[PDB]
Amino acid sequence: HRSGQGAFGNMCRGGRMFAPTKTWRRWHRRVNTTQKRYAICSALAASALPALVMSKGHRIEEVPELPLVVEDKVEGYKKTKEAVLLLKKLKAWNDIKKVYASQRMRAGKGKMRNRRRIQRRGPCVIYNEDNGIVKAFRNIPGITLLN
Amino acid sequence: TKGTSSFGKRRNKTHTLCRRCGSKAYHLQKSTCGKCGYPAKRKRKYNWSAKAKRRNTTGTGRMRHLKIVYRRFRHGFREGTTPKPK
Amino acid sequence: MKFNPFVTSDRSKNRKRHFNAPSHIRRKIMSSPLSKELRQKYNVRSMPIRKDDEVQVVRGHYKGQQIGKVVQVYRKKYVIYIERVQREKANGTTVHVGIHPSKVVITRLKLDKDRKKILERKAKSRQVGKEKGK
Amino acid sequence: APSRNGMILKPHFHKDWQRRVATWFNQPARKIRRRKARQARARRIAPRPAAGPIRPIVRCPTVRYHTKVRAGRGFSLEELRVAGIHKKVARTIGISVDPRRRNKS
Amino acid sequence: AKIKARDLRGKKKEELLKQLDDLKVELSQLRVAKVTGGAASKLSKIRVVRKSIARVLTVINQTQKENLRKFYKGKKYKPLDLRPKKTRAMRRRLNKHEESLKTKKQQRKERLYPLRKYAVKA
Amino acid sequence: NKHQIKQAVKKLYDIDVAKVNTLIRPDGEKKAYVRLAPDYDALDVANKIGII
Amino acid sequence: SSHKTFRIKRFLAKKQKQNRPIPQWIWMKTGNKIRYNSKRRHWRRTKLGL
RNA sequence: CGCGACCUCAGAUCAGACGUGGCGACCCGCUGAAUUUAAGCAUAUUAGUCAGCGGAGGAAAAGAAACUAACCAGGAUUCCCUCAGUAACGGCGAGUGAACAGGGAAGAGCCCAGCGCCGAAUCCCCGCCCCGCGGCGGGGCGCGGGAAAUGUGGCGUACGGAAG
RNA sequence: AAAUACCGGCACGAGACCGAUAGUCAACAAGUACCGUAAGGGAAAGUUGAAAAGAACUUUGAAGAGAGAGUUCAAGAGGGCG
RNA sequence: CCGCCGCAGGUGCAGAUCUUGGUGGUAGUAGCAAAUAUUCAAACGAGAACUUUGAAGGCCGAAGUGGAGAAGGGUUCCAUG
RNA sequence: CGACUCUUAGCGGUGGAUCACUCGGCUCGUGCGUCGAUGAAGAACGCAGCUAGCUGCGAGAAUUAAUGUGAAUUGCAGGUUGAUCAUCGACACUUCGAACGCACUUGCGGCCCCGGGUUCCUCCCGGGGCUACGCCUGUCUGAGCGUCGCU
Repeated sequence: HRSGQGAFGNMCRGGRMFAPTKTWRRWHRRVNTTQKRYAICSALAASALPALVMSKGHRIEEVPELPLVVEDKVEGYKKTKEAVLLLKKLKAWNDIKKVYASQRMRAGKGKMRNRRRIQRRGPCVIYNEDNGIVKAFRNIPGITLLN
Repeated sequence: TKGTSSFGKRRNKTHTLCRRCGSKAYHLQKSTCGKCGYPAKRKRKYNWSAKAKRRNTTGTGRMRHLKIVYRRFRHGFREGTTPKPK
Repeated sequence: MKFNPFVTSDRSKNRKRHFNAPSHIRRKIMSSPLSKELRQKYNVRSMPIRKDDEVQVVRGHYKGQQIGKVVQVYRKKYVIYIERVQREKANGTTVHVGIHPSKVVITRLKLDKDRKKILERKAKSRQVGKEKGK
Repeated sequence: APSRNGMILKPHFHKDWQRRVATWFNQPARKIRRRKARQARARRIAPRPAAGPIRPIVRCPTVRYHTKVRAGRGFSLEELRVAGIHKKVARTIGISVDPRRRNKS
Repeated sequence: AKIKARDLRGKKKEELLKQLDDLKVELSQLRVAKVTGGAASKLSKIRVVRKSIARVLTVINQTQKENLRKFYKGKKYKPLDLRPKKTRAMRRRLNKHEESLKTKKQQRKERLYPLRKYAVKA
Repeated sequence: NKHQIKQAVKKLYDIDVAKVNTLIRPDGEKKAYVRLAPDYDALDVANKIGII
Repeated sequence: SSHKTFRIKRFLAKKQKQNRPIPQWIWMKTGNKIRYNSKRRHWRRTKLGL
């Protein structure tokens, strides 16, 4: 069947694609350390003021304070039952229920490329010293730990 | 009289089956396999045919020894010992 | 998440491993839940399914309280055939209907010298995990 | 063909350069394997310094640099001699030794 | 009849040969019934008898070589069947004696100047 | 060989052979016509070996 | 021709044996993919090599 | 003529070992173009590159100065950063084009011949015994055989060495 | 020795990649069928249904084929059939 | 599977005697014309200008359209459906 | 009038696009880094009860022993003191191929030991083991108007 068809040239069935994609494309981008800290001090500063946080869609109309600076024995915890009960008492739970309710299926080829499900992003727990807080909090869908 | 008339006289085989490669490229007058070079000690290959090499390389046959080698490697070529009896 | 770098979460890989599993791994894949009476008795969640177990169907068209004895375990198909779960063909004769062992619950075990050692080993390793927890 | 006022360029890309492009996707795995081998050694030579032996003080040559000081290769034999260490004991108790170094000063 | 190997590994050298011959006879009788085209119960016994031949043969061979390679053990030169076949290059390497050899220069060096265990204070 | 056939049939059927004539078939398998010496009848032997 | 070698006759034997159609009990297996023998070779159409 | 010694050669299905061929992404040694660029073209460029030939290893090659420097001097090899599109080559056209210094990754050093002293103090192999070795090794035993003064081993090498 | 190189080989893990005229020539009995005296050249070709439950039986015809029944959520899914 | 805010590209076809596959008109058209020649009955059959049997009329005309081989082919040989 | 043709719409074809799927690729990274005269890679020929291809395997031939495992295999037959799977360290591994008695017909030799003809005693038959090149250490047998030695 192939005899006298048309082999190379982008237009042809078979044939290599136009400008075949290389692995020395510039994938990475480097940023100045001053700008990287300018951006982080503005990402922290916007977290404080509750008009910006509510406009992100975080459901925090029951949090007593916006900074929600919790006790230091949060870090000593060791069970997800302690971690959920803490979020219930601080009334941040209705953000986790919003993440549960967001848990849906992705649209397109992402599903066959090991990104089947999508969901929402939840409360961002910043700690000092890791004494089981990560082990306690990681099984709650939505929480990102940070140092 | 160079075409259809002159194809009537094609009744003498030049190439028979080679005894290394089994391919019908053993020239009878020359007595040399025009594929693998049979009377030559070394296998005939060239880098100008990357396709012809991958047709006849180490991963195209049975490999009845070289597959038990790969299996037997993973326990450091043990021999003589058996598993503990029942 | 899974944190082991030597276990895969790739869709295609897990699908291939499931469909190209050898018989002794298809055995384990084709485990069924034990009924609540048997769980409180033996302290075991599940068991691999066997030829002459008595079993209830839970899901699909043939569900109910009917305790049927298993009569074929088709590992190539990942299906099991039960006593009185059947279907009439055009030419009058009946055929058995393949149920996946997950949509099924063991109400009676086929107990041996070997299956009893699986039960005991499972129930034993259960409490050793339990006392590490509490 | 030149357009207007602009720098007159000579790109070194007349050879088969695409065959010999060396890409650095190794880098974070190369750093991890180095840090691995480093800690492995540091644990192996267990109470001995992690850096290894002591290097001597050495002036950089060439007027551009001779206001600086580096770590040298190893201690000269006439520095070991007047310090009173044997050249074959020095290396065994963790002192770098260079048999090539002269002492002008 | 299911003829195992555990029982065959405790019988005499003349018994196992007789058992192989009457099995070969038994197969030679079944293979006539296959060509006459009769009794499907006797087309199923062709595998059973062939594997029962393979079992009693591999028992003979294994008892013969375990006997030879024991008799040839306390001897420098043994046949190439009974010499160890690891890979070819792995047979060409030096012994655990020829590795552990070190010249009298080294043996005196590492007598005088061995490597010390030390620690620097900071 | 014909010699090995003529020894084999003699050993396997307690028989005597006039001559053996072999041809290799287009199947790639030999077929050996083993004629018996007149002390033995082919039809007498066919029954006891089990071909009829 | 009538005059043959041993190698050629073994070779032509293997090509005769290979040129049978598929069994009908293979079309009922659980991996039913093979419909018919796609490697049928007729004497007049395709000329076998040699 | 004859008979042993020695040297220079043959022949053996003699005893016991070893080499060949494959793969070839990476590595080492040779051989080695023309497309192309110079808006033509011959030197140049493509390029010590493709094709060809040989040889390997888990890496290979290199490596402990017949070095760099001209400093208040550095101190085996290899790799990265920079030196640097630089000094330099070039129908001085098109083009080509390193090194030292500096910061790190790693870091490791050694051995013969020769000169000389120790009675060849050295090595290989057969035969018997015992432990006991799926890397054929240790011990005893032999006026058992050979290698070797046309030089084996111990000491010892440019950072000095040896004897008293 | 170490630090360095690795589109071959054995084994793994991943991706802002492709989704059957794409991605390997090859998702299938692919270096297969087929072509060439030979060196060499070299394809096409994925999907019934949850489950074969793959249409007993009556009837027209020499038969392919129909007409009624029947299974199924569905044959407006009938074997190369989403 | 999609909207909004950012992000990234192998991102938009009428044409390239473009590539691959598919279908038209022409068209029920050109055609099925080299080497003398066919015919009557019967059989089998659901079905006969063409099969088979008989009878007739003919051709090849021993350098044959006859009987056997070599090379080449590789089961095309033979029986039954 | 109708036929014929044109346009549009419904249904039926022909054809297999679109959409959705994916045990396949492509790319990047990691650990390892192992062939062969003790017969490799590659070829050829065979092997299942019904078997063409694919796959697996070698006259013990879609597999034996062993170990782990614990009731299947399954298109149709047939018949727990371990069915079937995976593992694989014991045994096995036809003919070509570096390819090894000589040639590539599988054709013709030779040398020794067994067994049939016979109860080693010759031709014929069958079975077995040896019979390639280059080279290293030793051994045996020699060669030389090469250099000497002694009667």
